[PDB]
Amino acid sequence: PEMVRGQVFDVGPRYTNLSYIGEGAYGMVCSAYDNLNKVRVAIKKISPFEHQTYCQRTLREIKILLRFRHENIIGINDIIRAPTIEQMKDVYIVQDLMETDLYKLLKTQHLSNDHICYFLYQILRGLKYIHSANVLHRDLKPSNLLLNTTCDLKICDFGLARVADPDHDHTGFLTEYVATRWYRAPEIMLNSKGYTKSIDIWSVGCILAEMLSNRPIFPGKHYLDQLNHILGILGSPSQEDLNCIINLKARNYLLSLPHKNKVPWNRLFPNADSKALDLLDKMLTFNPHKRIEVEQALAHPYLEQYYDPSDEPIAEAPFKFDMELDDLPKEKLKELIFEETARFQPGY
Ligand SMILES: Nc1ncnc2c1ncn2[C@@H]1O[C@H](COP(=O)(O)OP(=O)(O)OP(=O)(O)O)[C@@H](O)[C@H]1O
Ligand SMILES: [Mg+2]
Ligand SMILES: [Mg+2]
Repeated sequence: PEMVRGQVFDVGPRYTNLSYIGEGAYGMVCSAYDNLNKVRVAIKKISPFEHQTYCQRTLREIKILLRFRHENIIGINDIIRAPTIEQMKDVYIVQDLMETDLYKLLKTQHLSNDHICYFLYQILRGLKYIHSANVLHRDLKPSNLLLNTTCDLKICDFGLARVADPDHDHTGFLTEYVATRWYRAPEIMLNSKGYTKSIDIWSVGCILAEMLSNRPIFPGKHYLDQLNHILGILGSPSQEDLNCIINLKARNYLLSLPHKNKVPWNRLFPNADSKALDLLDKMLTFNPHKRIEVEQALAHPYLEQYYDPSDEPIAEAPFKFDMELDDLPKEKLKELIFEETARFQPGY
């Protein structure tokens, strides 16, 4: 069985002449040649079975990617694992090979206004499909946007995704959270569990800001510093926005801060297109109820060259309830993984 820089990477016979691409907390990524389809592919080795949290993440991502089918969301082409639950220790997920991700591209390339427009259009086209299936991604960020050599963009990484549950979104002040700090909406820090669609629109607004300047807009170093960063640019929230925060601890914290005025986006991004800044402002709205939703953003004048709602499809089959994964022991989650991957086994 083939090896790759340290650990075994066992995907023959079909996938051959492999090459290292990257690591994880509990897997690794290589490219490989696909002998049936005669193309190179990406293969992610996942070893999650020792750890309940990992099993959850892996199950969630497999179940979601297998039921989604959209041009701007990464598909699973194949899944390689042992034929029995006893012998299954690792799972390999085969996907289209993407040239790069938006994080890597932005460390070295300036994007033209045309590219920023086209990438934003594709991110919102894919997000329309995701929200239409009642799913929230929760971890949108440049490293989770894959790009190929012709600038097709696919959203990936649904490890933290959840079914939307707006009725149960409210929580206390400074409650712990999982997703990537620089792209987290202000309400996550204040009074939200991140169970509504508006948290993904905030992360897209942070990604747009980062495409315009090649630097994260709110690069907080930690938890309430992230909010300081936000308020330093957006200004103090209005009375109407604070009246929407009933939790006294979060309300009082905001009232304790010195007043700050808005820094105009054109002061921050003097080369940006004025239409892009108008859309940025609407995605980076403090009040999640006033923040633009995905279909409104697709309709914004900035995207008028690409906008066509008949070519912006929605899901056939929404998730009604969350995967009951809290919750399940490792052993049950391994069995659901084995079951969800069965369709890829020889014969069948
Ligand atoms: N389909 C793919 N094609 C090419 N590279 C990929 C693909 N999926 C991931 N990668 C890359 O392989 C390396 C490690 O993968 P990465 O862990 O970032 O993927 P992910 O879906 O974001 O999962 P994770 O939850 O581990 O971040 C990174 O450099 C990443 O950009
Ligand atoms: Mg990722
Ligand atoms: Mg088309």
